[PDB]
Amino acid sequence: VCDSGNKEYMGIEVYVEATLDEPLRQTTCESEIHKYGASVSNGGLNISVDLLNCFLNFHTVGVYTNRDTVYAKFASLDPWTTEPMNSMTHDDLVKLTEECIVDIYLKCEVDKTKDFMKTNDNRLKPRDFKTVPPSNVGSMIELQSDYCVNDVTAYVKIYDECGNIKQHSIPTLRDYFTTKNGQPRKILKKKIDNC
Repeated sequence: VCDSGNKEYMGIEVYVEATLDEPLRQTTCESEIHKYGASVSNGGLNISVDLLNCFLNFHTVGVYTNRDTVYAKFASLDPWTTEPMNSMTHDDLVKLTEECIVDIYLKCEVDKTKDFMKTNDNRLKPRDFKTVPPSNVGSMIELQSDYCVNDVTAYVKIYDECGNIKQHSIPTLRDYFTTKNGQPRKILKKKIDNC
């Protein structure tokens, strides 16, 4: 399956962390996946991600809320057993590395008629996060925020699914965006479930 070499098999993880201007209120949770994109509605925020000239599909959408912050993860899963499969031709991979845009849009949908949520979880500690390497490429993330968001952070990693079979894998593409100033490059490590 891995060279082969007719096609490349890539995976993607997009992480979004958004802190609102007040504690989160009680909401329902909806998520959807469509062609080259996905979105999640939870905690007063709709987070949408669409991939432009990346030729990759998401397979799962996870979301976690803690106090004033929504954490989302959009990711691919096993590339050979999951549909739709994330294989691309070599020209598509060239197009990706030259033109891929991870377009992220936050839209506030806070309903102040609902009570604040009571978080049963501990405050998050440096132990709940992992550091990530710095941005690899040229501003892959294009992120639009909204008025209820005090800070937002996004991270994308696009990687070779054959990286543990091949001796020389396609180099991972990564980008990191934040409105935070003076904070480490960190992402929630706690794995988070679907709605």
